[PDB]
Formats: sequence, structure tokens, C-alpha cells
Amino acid sequence: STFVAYLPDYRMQEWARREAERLVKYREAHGLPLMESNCFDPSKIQLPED
Amino acid sequence: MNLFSSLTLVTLILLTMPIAAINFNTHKFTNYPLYVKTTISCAFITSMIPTMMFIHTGQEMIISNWHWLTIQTLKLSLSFKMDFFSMMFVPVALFVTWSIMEFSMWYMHSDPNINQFFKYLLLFLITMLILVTANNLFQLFIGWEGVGIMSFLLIGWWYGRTDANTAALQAILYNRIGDIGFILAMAWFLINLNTWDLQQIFMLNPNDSNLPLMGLILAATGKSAQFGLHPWLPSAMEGPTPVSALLHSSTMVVAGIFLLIRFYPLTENNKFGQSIMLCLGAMTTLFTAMCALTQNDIKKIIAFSTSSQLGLMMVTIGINQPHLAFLHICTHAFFKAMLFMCSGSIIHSLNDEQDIRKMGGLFKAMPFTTTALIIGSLALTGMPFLTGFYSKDLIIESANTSYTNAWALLMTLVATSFTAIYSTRIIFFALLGQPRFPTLININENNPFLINSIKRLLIGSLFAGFIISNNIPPMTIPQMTMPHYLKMTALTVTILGFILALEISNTTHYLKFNYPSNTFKFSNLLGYYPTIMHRLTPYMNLTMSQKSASSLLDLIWLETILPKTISLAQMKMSTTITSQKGLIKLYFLSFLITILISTTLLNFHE
Amino acid sequence: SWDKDVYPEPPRRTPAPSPQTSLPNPITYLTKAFDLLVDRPVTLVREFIERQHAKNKYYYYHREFRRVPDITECHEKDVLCMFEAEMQWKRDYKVDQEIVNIIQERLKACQQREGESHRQNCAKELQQFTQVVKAYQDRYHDLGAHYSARKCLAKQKQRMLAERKATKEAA
Amino acid sequence: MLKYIIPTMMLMPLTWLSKNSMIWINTTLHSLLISLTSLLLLNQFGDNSLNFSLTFFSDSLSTPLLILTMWLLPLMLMASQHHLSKENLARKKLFISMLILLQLFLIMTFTATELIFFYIMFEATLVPTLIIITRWGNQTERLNAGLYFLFYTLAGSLPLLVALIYIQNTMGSLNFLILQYWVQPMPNSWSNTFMWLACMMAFMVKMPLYGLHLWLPKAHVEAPIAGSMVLAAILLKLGGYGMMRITLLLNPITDFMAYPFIMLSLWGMIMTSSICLRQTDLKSLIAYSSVSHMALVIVAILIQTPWSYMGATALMIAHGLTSSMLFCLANSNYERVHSRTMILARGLQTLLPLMAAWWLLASLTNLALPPSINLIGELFVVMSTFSWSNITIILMGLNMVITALYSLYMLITTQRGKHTHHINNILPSFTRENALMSLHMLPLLLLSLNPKIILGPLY
Amino acid sequence: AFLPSAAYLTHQQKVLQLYKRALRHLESRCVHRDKYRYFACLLRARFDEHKNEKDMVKATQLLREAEKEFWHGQHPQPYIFPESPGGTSYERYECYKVPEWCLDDWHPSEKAMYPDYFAKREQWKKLRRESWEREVKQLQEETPVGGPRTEALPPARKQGDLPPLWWHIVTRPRERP
Amino acid sequence: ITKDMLPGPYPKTPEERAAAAKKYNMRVEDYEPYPDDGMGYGDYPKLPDRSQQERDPWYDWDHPDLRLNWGEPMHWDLDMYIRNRVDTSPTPVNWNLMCKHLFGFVAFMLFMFWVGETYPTYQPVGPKQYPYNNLYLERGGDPNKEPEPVVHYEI
Amino acid sequence: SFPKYEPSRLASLPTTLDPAEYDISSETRKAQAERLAIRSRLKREYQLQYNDPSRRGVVEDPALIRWTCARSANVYPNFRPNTKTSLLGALFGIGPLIFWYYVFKTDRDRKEKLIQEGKLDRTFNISY
Ligand SMILES: CCCCCCCCCCCCCCCCCC(=O)OC[C@H](COP(=O)([O-])OCC[N+](C)(C)C)OC(=O)CCCCCCCCCCCCCCCCC
Ligand SMILES: CCCCCCCCCCCCCCCCCC(=O)OC[C@H](COP(=O)([O-])OCC[N+](C)(C)C)OC(=O)CCCCCCCCCCCCCCCCC
Ligand SMILES: CCCCCCCCCCCCCCCCCC(=O)OC[C@H](COP(=O)(O)OCCN)OC(=O)CCCCCCCCCCCCCCCCC
Repeated sequence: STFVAYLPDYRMQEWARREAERLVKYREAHGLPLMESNCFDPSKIQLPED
Repeated sequence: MNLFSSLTLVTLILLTMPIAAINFNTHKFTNYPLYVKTTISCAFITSMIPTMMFIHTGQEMIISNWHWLTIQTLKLSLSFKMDFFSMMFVPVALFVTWSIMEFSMWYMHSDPNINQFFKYLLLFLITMLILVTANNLFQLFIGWEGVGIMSFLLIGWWYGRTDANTAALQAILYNRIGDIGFILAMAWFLINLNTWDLQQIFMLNPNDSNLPLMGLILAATGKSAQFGLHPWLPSAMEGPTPVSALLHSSTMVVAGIFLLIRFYPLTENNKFGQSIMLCLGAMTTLFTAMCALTQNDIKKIIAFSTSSQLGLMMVTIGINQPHLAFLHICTHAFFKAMLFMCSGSIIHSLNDEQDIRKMGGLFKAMPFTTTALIIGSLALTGMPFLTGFYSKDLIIESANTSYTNAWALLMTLVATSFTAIYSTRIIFFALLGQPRFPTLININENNPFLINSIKRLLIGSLFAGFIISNNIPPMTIPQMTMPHYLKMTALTVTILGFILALEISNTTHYLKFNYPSNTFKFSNLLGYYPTIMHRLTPYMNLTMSQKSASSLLDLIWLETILPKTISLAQMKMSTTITSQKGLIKLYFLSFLITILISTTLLNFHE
Repeated sequence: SWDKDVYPEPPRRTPAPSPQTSLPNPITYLTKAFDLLVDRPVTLVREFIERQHAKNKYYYYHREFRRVPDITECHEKDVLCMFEAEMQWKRDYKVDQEIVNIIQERLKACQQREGESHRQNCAKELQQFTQVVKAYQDRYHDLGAHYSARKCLAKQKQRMLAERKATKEAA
Repeated sequence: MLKYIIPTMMLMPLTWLSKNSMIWINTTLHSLLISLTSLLLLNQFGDNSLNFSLTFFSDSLSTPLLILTMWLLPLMLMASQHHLSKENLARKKLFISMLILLQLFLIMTFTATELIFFYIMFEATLVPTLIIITRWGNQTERLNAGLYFLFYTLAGSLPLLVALIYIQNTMGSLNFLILQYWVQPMPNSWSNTFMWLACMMAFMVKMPLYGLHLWLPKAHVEAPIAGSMVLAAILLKLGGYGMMRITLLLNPITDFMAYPFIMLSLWGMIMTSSICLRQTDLKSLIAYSSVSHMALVIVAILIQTPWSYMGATALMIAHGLTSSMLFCLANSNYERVHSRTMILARGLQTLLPLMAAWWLLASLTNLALPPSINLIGELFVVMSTFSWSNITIILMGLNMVITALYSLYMLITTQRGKHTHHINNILPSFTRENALMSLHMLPLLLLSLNPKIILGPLY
Repeated sequence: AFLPSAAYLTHQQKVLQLYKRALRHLESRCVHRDKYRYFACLLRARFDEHKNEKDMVKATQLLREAEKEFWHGQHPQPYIFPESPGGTSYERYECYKVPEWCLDDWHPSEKAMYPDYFAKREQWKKLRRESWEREVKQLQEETPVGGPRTEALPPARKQGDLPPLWWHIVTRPRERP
Repeated sequence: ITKDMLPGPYPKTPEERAAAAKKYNMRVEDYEPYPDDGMGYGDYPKLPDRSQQERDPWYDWDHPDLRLNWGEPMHWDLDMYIRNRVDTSPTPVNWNLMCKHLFGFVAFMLFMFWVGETYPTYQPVGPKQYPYNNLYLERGGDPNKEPEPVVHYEI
Repeated sequence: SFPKYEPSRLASLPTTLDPAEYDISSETRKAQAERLAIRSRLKREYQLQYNDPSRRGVVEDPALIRWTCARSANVYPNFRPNTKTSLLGALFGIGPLIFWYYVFKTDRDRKEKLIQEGKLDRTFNISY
């Protein structure tokens, strides 16, 4: 139980918080939106003709 | 800031510490119940300090101290909520539990498992203080299940008795139906609002919240023993008297009403949910009023009385008056706990007899119990300027001059009259008249524990309603401009009920015999509800479990279609194949027939 | 300590105590007792602990991930690039989840802090929560339990195809 | 994974070169040391799984099952050293070797990165289990229990292998790391219909599924205590692990295909709980409760949402621990009264107080009292199946009531009431039995503090 | 018709049991003692009016109509004694009625805390094990052919011996352990 | 135990019926097995189907908790008729009258609740008047959209 | 005159109101005689096996073993497939399965059809 309690950052669950703590402080500072609606950049993706 | 949270968490730690003390014993504990009682008194003072802090300033806190589990978007953290409800409920419950444990130290003196009894009572108090200070729905569900199973164990304390285990299982069943409602409400909240914390639920403020409110109403019907799911609370009085006095009267049974109190910003907008829950409260209080009208076992009478009180506070919850209902929560807890304490003293003084038909003449035999019982019955009936006046009269005044159901208001008035009727019935039969107990008299109440506990609860039932009603801050506009006939309605109805039941008690002295009517049997057999529902539905469920599920499907037919069909087919084919006579001529004839079939019919030579 | 910018808090305005009656409130006396009996020993012990910490100071760092090419520049059935794109997408998924958690914390803190007037004083937090929830739902929802970068790319392609169809039918 | 296979294989020279009566001590000590060293598999990353070599890899899903297996082996040796005290020394060594071999196959099953290797170990677990059931059982019906246990499973698993071989001729490889990137959508056709059936019916059989569960009440109540533990706590999770690995290749045909099995499990949980309400045998009651819980896990896997997967793995671990504890309780009562009737020995609280406390605690964890991991898993499956449809909660909620209607019943008939008068061989509780129940329960109560290690590979 | 010693209930026992049940229900109906005494005297008159009825079938029909009369007008919740079955205190202390043979499983360390009591227990066990064969031979020589007819046990008809099957009735736990 | 004491197929010949009655330790005239409709009961007797609460509580039972003797044939549904479970004690009131009374009570009060919901009660007052355009900004309205002007006049 | 009691399945007739109890014929007395004889013989055997000081174990009851064997292992050999059993099995086995399948299929179809047109409220539903 001591080994399980002191696991070194399991599944980087803490780290994903801390990086997010940086990232918001980026996009709130420069007026960017918090999250874009597209996961990937729309300029680098080609759609079939329809 | 560093004093509010510190004192409340040290209250929680101080209450949970004697469990760790009893879990690490080697010798026999020297006065463990005294240790638990002293711990609870210290915790009551430590909880009373932030109460006056909130009275002075109005400070509310959220203590999200332990981050437990982050699951994608949802975050579950150990969060404690300190608001008006927690700060006005925790010292009241702790004071009641202090008096209850002193009375139980007097009453449960001869039991060899008194330490286990006090550990169970402290575990129940810990689970309830988890529930009432819970911020998110997970912690509230933890406290819900904890108080439910602690009620199960304390009802089934005397495990050598059949009826105790039966009533405990019945209470578990009804509480699990309430859990179905709670789980449905939590499911809707997680799916639609993406949260379990109450802050985000109150912030988002959904409009089409009929389904979660119906789930919460079902949960409160399960927990607060309303109509449809009532009889577990009358049957729960098979356990010890302090267990009844705490759990089934003052603390545990108000958890559903507390849950509905906490969700008032959601039910403020809804009108359908308010109408349903007002109707359910009115049905509960009227049905339990007729059930308590003609009962003989005293604890059954007070069980139906406290379920009628629960119906009344649901009624005033349903008229969008939550804070008056919470004031009635505290007041009713006070006088109902003290009434059960007096009834337990009377029962213990009459050699474990719980029948009111073998009582009487105790007006001068036990004067202190007589005084406290009279004061409690007066406070229950609505004696002015007692504890019961400062909540019940405001409740009925708000229910009179409002846009409510007329039938529910009429039945609430009739239920008030019936509460007065059964209160003076208890006073007349249990306390007045002539003695009816056996000749060997061993009446004694002069132990310091019983006297001190009854004295403290008597001071509470005299002044606590006034003190709380003058200390709380306003939250809603009180109604004060009402006509004369609506202002004096509660007092007039209580007086008329007292007069009618006094006439009934006077006519019971006459030398006339009457055959039992249908109304008396309906009001005496608990509305025929435990006779029908506890005989029909278990029979149907168990017969469908045996004659259809066990014996028919999973023991015959599922055992027939898959394994036995192929087993018998393989047996038949094995007998058919190997039944040859061992003759060479037949074998070579079969060879010739095989060659004939292969040459012409199957075209294997192509 | 934490960051005051990513975890904002409005300026606090405590009114001064101006008592009217002559009765001494017990809160001030118990505050003095708490400051004498409790606050000073805890402060002294923590100061001793910090003094012991100051002799041996060591640092831990935040891990920095450089940018790798994403799934849109990976050839079909070439594992050596879609692998890195998949792990980068998983890291971005976790970062986005914690961003939504931060916004939820902001909303709950605003609702509890502003009291009974929370409906008017926390409109900005509610609108930021709505925007980030809409972005998260449009980006990651309905992918399934076996989510990957390819499923998210297919969902995005379907979304832009539907948007192009809708803006063509309106023009 | 070579650092765990080698000590497990070396356990057999330990148990064969030991002394005349020191086999149990040495095997328990070294298996507990292996269980201690098993905690090194918790090196999990938020994106990447732990890959050891070209054959063995460990995700966050296989790791709790591996830890549970290597923890269960010393408990198994402690449980199965009382009814074998009269056994021959060679037969005792053979039994210990059977348990060691079964554990070796189990810890080699979960780490297999190839589906063919996983399937080979998944069927290799059959032989020691069948041998244990048919040799070291107590009743006659174990021989019948040796058939229904066997020819069910192979009847599900012999078509599936063919389907797996088909993937070897279609995708070019069966490695799970490759198939996560080379997967293709499955169009709606009869061929893909029967391939879905072939790939799933083995895991429905071994879970089990309602209708196909007929082998489990027979193979649980004739088997010895070690066999009951290995069926209840580990061998029912091979189907769940196989489902979670194989659902990736069977998309998107599973959306309209999972309906009849979902209905079968959603009615089978009610049917098996109702059966539990009227069972006269303790062991059959525990078996049918296991059937109900695994039907719940089947529903959770089939609806395939992240909350459902999390609840499925949490329910798997919690049910394994709780069913193992209940089976050890039933074994202790059977060893004390020499019968399996529930109504025979009543009022045992007046004779065994600590065993009554263990019975109450096990029944508490059976009906998923919060904040245990049973409630965590069952709650998350309920949330996911409410997201799936708004009516299924009814079929959940009623089931919950019936659970609380039998577990406490399983308490009361065994613990409360007047004790029987003609039974006077009730010995006090041994230290070995109490040690067994504490070792069963204390990890289960401790896992409520940190449940994030049993929340699947997508936490 | 379920009795430990007899196979049936006679007419007299039926009348007496009906009278007892009717008087108990009448006491439950009227709370006060004087009203109960008045109506009990009235019921005693009603029962004494038909005492000397030599017609057997008329007595049977009177019994049937009296039973119907009692079933028509009985209390819905009659008074039950606390130790009577169906009472509030019924079988409550069965959780403390520990059987005696548990003392055979006590540790020798805790057996030394009560030396004289365990010496007397050893003497009792010696008496039981020396009288068991004598009492079973008494039972086997007194039971008629085809087994016993009733459940009544014979007494000890000799000098120095004990009545047969005396252990589990003498050594039963008390009502208040 | 031995083979010819366990239950078997349904008895047909009177000699088989007498043997089964002797095996189950009661009279031949009182031995009524379940009818052979193929439901799987076999030769198990059909007991008079009453709960254990109807037994004599003052008799010296071998199992006073369940009110059962030793060697007596058990009911097929003995786990249903224990004192912890369904009871078939004779009620003072007939079953049909109780059911009809309860249903009539519930239905009548539900109907009267619906009738009272149709015609509610109130007090002779107008609507409550709130300032600042019925508290448009305080109800969570957007500050950009100017609300429709609601003015309340003194009466 | 007086309302006669109606017997019910869950409310049996009272023992004192049974007309067959009041029969004083010879056959009823004889039946009670051998019923008491059988009960007395069984009780004598039980208490002879029960008061043995040398015995330390469970007094085995053949009735309990008989009941437990008849409840579980003696159901299939006494089963014959006929109209009644097949009708009951078809009504109880595949009836509820078909009913629940139709209910859940209709509900899921309605919910999905609401989802595609965008009428369903999914403003904050991001956990699934
Ligand atoms: C996993 C699959 C196989 C299952 C079987 C496994 C068998 C082998 C078992 C090996 C050992 C156990 C492993 C799991 C250990 C889980 C526990 C653990 O370490 O948790 C980590 C967690 C870690 O907490 P954390 O994650 O919040 O902290 C951050 C991490 N550290 C610790 C590094 C700062 O430990 C705790 O939470 C411990 C908190 C302090 C101790 C408890 C204080 C409160 C105790 C109760 C007080 C009273 C309450 C009220 C009681 C009322 C009466 C009932
Ligand atoms: C009587 C003797 C007492 C001890 C004397 C000696 C110690 C004196 C005091 C100093 C203590 C040490 C320093 C302070 C504590 C450590 C600070 C710290 O960061 O601790 C790590 C953490 C704090 O959380 P955290 O945020 O750091 O960890 C989060 C970790 N991840 C990100 C992985 C999730 O744990 C604690 O502080 C322990 C809390 C214990 C109290 C709660 C116990 C709960 C037990 C029941 C479990 C189930 C709950 C279910 C419900 C959950 C809610 C819905
Ligand atoms: C706001 C909405 C409000 C809606 C209200 C109307 C709907 C609900 C109506 C009530 C439903 C529950 C009541 C009926 C079943 C009660 C079962 C039970 O536990 O009965 C109690 C009984 C013991 O009672 P008693 O006989 O008094 O014991 C003392 C002995 N003299 O116990 C026993 O005898 C033991 C029996 C054990 C086995 C019980 C088997 C039956 C269980 C049925 C559960 C049904 C749950 C349905 C859930 C649906 C969810 C959608």
C-alpha cells in the first residue's frame, strides 16, 4: 500500500492538469478561444467533392 | 476562515475517533459508553461555535480538501458544504444524540453488548453527519446507504427475534426502492448537466427537470416513509427504544425531507413536482392520522405520529416554503425524541410492556415522566409559544393563504385535528384513570442519567423553537395580512379535536358494549395495507421465482433445448451406426451400393 | 501558491466591524484564543520544517513535448508515423479534458462565491463554460470506447461535409 | 514478462524438492513474494501501454487481473490445505503443481500481444481446472460437472479460432499493437454476421451468458474450494478480457448486433436474482450471483462507452474478490457442519462472533455499499446504460432491490435466529480461516482509497 | 388436533379453551376493570345457562354457534402477553441462550478462571455418561411393540437411577441469561 | 442414506403408493403426491399448503424457530412459508372486502385530488409586483437587450 | 346473521371454524391414533439419537436431505414435454425477451431519429 500510494504520477494524471494550467494561461492572455471546434487544422485536410 | 473549517473538520474527526479507539482494544473498555457520551458533548460544543459564527456573519464554506478521482470531465473530490441547513442541523442532531445516549446508558445497562450498541449508534451518527454535510451526490449517496444499513442493523439488534429481522429486511426493501429513485435522479443529472456537485446543478438551472424531481420524490418517499412506502416505519419499532427514539423519530427518517430541502432552487421553478409532492404529503399525513387514531401499542402510535409529521413537512415543502419545513425538522426532532424517551421510561418501569391497555394511574407514580409527556404532547398539538407553535402555526398559515390544492389543505386540517385526538388519547390512557398493571410494583425513575436526559430535552422542547426562530435570518417573505377566520384556524381545530377526543374518552367509561364497525377495523388494521401488500407481492415474486424461473426455465427447458437434444441425438446416432451384425456379405453389398452411387448419382468418375 | 491568472478571484471587500450593543461577542474571544493557542505553535513548527527544507533544495521539472506530425500527414497503414500521431492526440485529449475541468472549477467557484446573486454576477463564467463544452462535444463526443485519431478525423470530415452542404443550400 | 514467468515455473522445483510437510509453508512464502514483486506492473502511461517484447505487453487492463491472480495463488494454497491433510504426499504435490500450472497459464494469458497465443493459453487454462474439479471434488456429480464445463467452452471456442485464423489471412497479422492502427470498418453482411457470432460466442459462454450459464451452477458446487475460487474470481474474467480485446475489430456492426444479447443479459440478471431468492444451497446462491454480475459486465462491454468499460473492469475486480470471500465463507461452514444446506446451521452469530462479522462485511460488499469498488463499477455501468437508453434504469433498479433481498437473506439464515439444537460440533474459528478472510477483505477495502488503478486502459 | 400427549381434543377442552379465548378477547375489548368484571359475569351466566345439557349433538351445535359468535365479534388486535408468542418481548433473549456444550470448547487458560464450576461440570458429565446406558435400557424395555404410542416419557422407577433423556431438559438455558 | 429412500417417479400402482407413503413416514390415506402433469415434481407429497405461523407455538417442537419436527415431510415451498416470509394466518376481515375497501379509498382520494387540482383555492389579491422591469437583470437576462418596459402604478 | 368467513389462498380458514374438526366418527379417531403413533415413534428416534453423550456431530435428518434432493436433482427425470409445459416455457422464456427487445428498439430508434435532426437537447451532454 505504501508503494501504491507513492506511485510516480500514474497515467500522467497530474501532468495533464499542469500543462493545461499553462495552456489556458496562453490563450487567455492573447485573446484566443479556449478550444477550437476542429481537432485538426482545416487548411491541411482535403474533402471529397460533393 | 481558518476557524470555521478547522472547527467543523475537528468535529468530524472527534466523532470518528472513538470508532478507532474501540477498533484497537486489547483489554475490556472501562466505561466506553461514558467515553462516547463525553465525546459527543464535546463535539456538540465544537459544532455550536460555527453555528453562532454563521448567526453573526453569515459565512458559508465549501471544503474540497481531498481530490479523490478525476474521470475524464467529471471530478469527484471530498467536498464538505457548510451552509444554513448544515449549521442549523448538526448541533440539534448532536444534542439529541447526547440525550439519547445518556438515556440508553440508563436503559441498556444490563445488555452484555452495550459497547457494540454504542459503536453502532456512533457509526449511524457518523454516516448521518456525512450525509447532511455532503456537497456532491456521491457523498450524499454514501451517507444514504450508511444510515440505511445502520438502521437495518439497529432494527435487527435482537437477532434472536423473528420479527426484528423481518422488519429490518422490509425497511431495507423500501430504502432500496428509494435508492432506485435516487439513482435515476443521479443518472439524469450526470447525463444532462455533466456534474454531481450541487453548485453546478444550481448554476445551470434546467427547465425540463420533471424526471430528476420525480426521482428525488421517489427517493424521499422511500426514506421519509410516505404513503405507498410507509409500513417499514411502523414495523421499525421492534428494535430497542433508544434506537427508535434517535433513528426512526428524530434523525434518520428526515433524510428524504432534508434532500428535498437541499434541492429547493430546482423545485422552485417546477409546479408539477410541487403539486405531486404536496398531494403525497397530504395523503401520508391523513392515512397515518387514521392509523394512529385507534392503535394500542404505544410505539406504533408514535411511529404513525412521526410519519404524519413527516407528511406535514412534505406538505409545507410542496407549497414552496422550505425554511419553515426545516424549522419544523428541528422542532419535531426535539419534541419527538423527548416523547419517545418518556415512553421508553414508562415501558421500562412497567416490566417491558408496550401495551397502553394495561397502563394507567401513572400521573402520581412517575411525576417527572408525566410532566415531560404532557409538555411534549402540548408542543406536538400546537400549544402557543412552545417549540411546536413557532413552526406548525406558520406552516398552516402559509398553507392557508396560498394558491394550493383545496383538498390537500382540508386534509391537512383534518390531520391536525387527528394529531390532537391521538395525543390526548395517549395522555388519557397511558397516564390517567386507574392502574391496570400487575400487582408487583417496581416503578422507579430516580437514576441520574434518565433525569438529566429528560431535563435537557425538556429545556429544548420549551425554548429551542423560540431561540432558533429568533436567531435564523429571513429567506422568504412571511405572510401576516390574513383574515380573522384564517388566523385562528389551527387553534380552533386543535381545540375541537381535543374536545371530540375527550368526549370519546368519557364515553369509553360507560357500561355499554358495541360490536366492532368497519371504520374501527379499517383504522385498527393499518388501512389493510400491510395485510395485503406483504402477503400478495412476496407470494407472487417467490412463486414466479420458483414455479417459473427456477424449476421451469433454468432447471428444465434451458437444460432441454441446448444440451439434452444434442446428447440424445448423439446417443441415437451412436446406437444406429454400431448396430451392424458383423456379416461380410452385408458389408460387401454396402460396398457395391457405394460404388453404384458414386458412379451414377454423384458423378465422381467425371 | 498557484497562478492568479488561470484561477481568477475578484477583489475581496470585508466591511469593518461596527457593533451597536455593549455585549461582547464570543467570536472575538475565541478568535484570540485560536490565534494564541493554535496558530502560533503550527506556525513555529512549519517554520522549523521550512528551515530544514532550505538546507537541501532540489528541483523537479515539467516535461516538455515537442511537436510531431499529426495524422493528416501520415500515409495509409504506415505504423511508424500514425503511432506518434496517435500518442500526440491522446496527450492533447487529456490536456483538453483538464481544460474543461478547469473551466468547471471556475464556474462552481463563481457560483459559490457570489452567493444569492449568482445568477447575474457569473454570466461570463457560464458563457465560457458553454463555449468550451460546445467545443469539447464537437471535438471528442460520440467517438466510442475504442476512440482513435482516425475516428476523430472521420467525425471532423463528416462535420465539414455537412457544413459545406448546409452553406451550399443557403446560397 | 519473463521476470514473472520464471519464478512461477521455479515454484514447481520448490514444491517437489521440499520436505515431508514443508510444502505448504514454502509455496505460500514464495508465492507471496511473487505477489509482492507483481506490483512493478504499475508503470503505466497516460498514452502508451507498457510493451515488454514482441510477445508480451501489459496495458492498464491486464495489470489488475495479473495482480489479482498472483495475489490469489497464496490465498488458494491457504484455503486448500485443510481438506487435503489426509491426502497422499504425492497427490498433495500434484495438487500444488496443478495450482501453479493454472496460475502460470493465467498470467501468460493476460499479457499475450498475439490473439493466437492468447487463445492458446485461454484454452490451456481448461485442463488443470477440469482435472482439479474431476479429481479433488467431493460429490458424484463432479463427473457430470466435468463434462458441462468442458464441452460448453470448446463449443464456443472452436469456431472462434477459425475466425481468428481468417484474420491472419485477411489483415496479415494478429498482433494487437498492429491491429489498433490497421483496423477496418465491418460492413453489414451475413458473412460479417457469422464472423461476429464466431468471435463473440466463446466469450459469452465463458463469462457466462444467461441461457448458456448452465455449466456454472454445476461446476461451482461440486468443485473444491480452490476450484471454486479459480472459477469465480479469475476464469470468468477471461471472457471479459477477450471481449474488450476483440470488440475493436467488430465495428461498426456491433450497434445493431448487440441487441439480443443485451436483452438476454438484462432479463437474465432479474431471472438469476429471483433464482437466488429461492435457492436452498449456499454454493448455488453464490454461483447464480456470479452469473448475474457477469451478465451486468456483458451489458457494460456490449454498449461500449468509456464509463461502461471503467465500470466493467471495476465490477470484474470487485466481484472476483467478493465471490472469493463468499466461497471461502461457504467452505468454512461446509467444513464445520459437513453439509451444504442453508437451513441446516442457523444462528451462528451466538457461536462465532468474528465469522458473523466477516459474513456481514462480505454481504455488505456484495450488495455494493458505497464507497466500495463494487458500487463504483455498478454505478458507472448504470450511468452508461442510462446514457444508452432511458428505460433500462428500471431493469437496473429492480435488480438492485433483489440483490439486497438475497444477500442479507444469505446472512440471516446463516447468522441470525435461534441456533439448531442437534448440532454440537461447532468448533471455534481457526487462525488460518480468519487470516484467509482478512487477506480477502483488506485489499478490497483498501482499493476504495485509490481506485484509479482498476479503472481500465482509458482512465 | 395437535397435542404432545393426546391425539385429539375432547369436548370439555374445546369448551374451556373457547371460554378462555372469549374472556381474553372481552378483556381486550373493554379497557377498564369494572366493565370487564361486569361483562365477564354476564359471559359466565351465558356459559352457565347451558352447562347441564346431556344432548351431545345439541352441545356440538351450541359449540359451533358459539365459535361463530366469537369469530364475529373478536378484537382486531387482542392483548398479548410480552412473553407469549406474537408479543413484543417474545423470543427476544434467544440471542443470549448459549448452549452448554460450548464450554467443552473453552481454552484451558480461560478454563482456569472458574475451577470449581468446571469441576462440578465434570462431575455432571460423569453422572450423565454413567446413567446413559441404564436409562436407554429402561427405555428399550418399556416401549411396546411397534414403537411408543404417545410422546409421554416414563419416569425413573428404580432407586439410584435418573429419568431417561434428562440432560437437554435439565441443562437448558435460563429465560434471562 | 441409501438409494431406495430418495424420491423417485410418480407412483401408479397402489403398492408403489404404499411404499412411497412408508418412505415419507406418514399414512397411505394422507399421502397425496403432486399430479403427474410433467412439471417435474415426481412423488413428492402435496402438503395442505399453509404457513408455519399457523402451527402450534406452545408445542415442544424440535426446531422451534421454524416450528418443524424431525423426520416429518417438508413442504415443497418450505423456504416460502417460514416465519421470515409470506404468512397465511386467518385475518379477522375477509380478503375481498379488504381489497375492495383499500382500492375504493385510494381511488376516491385520487379522484378528489384531481378535482381539487381542477379548482384550486387562493386569496383575493393581484399578482406580486417586482421593480426594475420585473427584475430583468436579476433574472439572468442579458444586459445588451433592453427589456420591454413594465411599469407598475400606485393603487 | 353473522358474516361467514371466506377462505383465501393467503388467508386460510380458522382451525376453530373447520367443520371437519368436529367430526367424532371412528375413522377420524383412528387416523389421529396412527398419526400420533408415527409422530411419537419419530420423536422417540430423534431424542434417542439426540441425547447420546458419545455422539459429537450432526443428527442427520433424512427428510431434509430428501427435500433438498427433490428440489434440485429430481426435476428433469420427472419432466415430460407436453402442451402445458411447452406453452408455459414459450410464454415465460421468449415472451419477455421479445417484449423488452421491442421496447428498447423503439426507444433507441426514436432517440436516434431525434438526434439526427438535432431536436434532442444535448447542450451539455459530453460524458457518455
Ligand atoms: C489491483 C488489482 C488486484 C487487487 C488485489 C491486490 C492485492 C495486493 C494488495 C497490495 C496492497 C494494497 C494496494 C492498494 C492500496 C490502496 C490504498 C492506497 O495506497 O491509497 C493511496 C492513497 C493516496 O492518496 P492521494 O492519491 O489522495 O494522495 C496523493 C498521493 N501521495 C500520497 C503521494 C501524496 O492513500 C490515501 O488516500 C491514504 C490517506 C491517509 C490514510 C487514511 C486516512 C483516513 C482513514 C479513515 C479515517 C476515518 C474515516 C471514517 C471511518 C468511520 C468508521 C468506518
Ligand atoms: C492522530 C494522528 C494523526 C497524524 C499525525 C501525524 C501527521 C500530522 C499532520 C500532517 C499530515 C501530512 C501533511 C498534510 C497531508 C498531506 C497533504 C497532501 O497533499 O496529501 C495528499 C492527498 C491530498 O489530495 P491531493 O489532491 O494531493 O491528491 C490527488 C491525487 N491524484 C491527483 C492522483 C488524484 O491526501 C490527503 O491529504 C489524505 C486525505 C485523508 C482524508 C480523507 C480520507 C477518506 C477515507 C475514505 C476513502 C473513500 C472516500 C469516498 C468519498 C470521496 C468523495 C466523494
Ligand atoms: C411517488 C411514487 C409512490 C409510489 C407508491 C406505489 C408503488 C409502490 C408500492 C409498494 C411496493 C412495495 C410493497 C410490496 C412488497 C413488500 C414486500 C415486503 O418486504 O413486505 C414486508 C414483509 C414483512 O411484513 P410483515 O408481514 O408486516 O412482517 C411482520 C410479520 N407479522 O416482508 C416479508 O414478508 C419478506 C419478503 C421477502 C421477499 C420479498 C419479495 C417481493 C419483493 C417485491 C419487490 C418489488 C419492487 C418493485 C420495484 C419497481 C421499480 C420500478
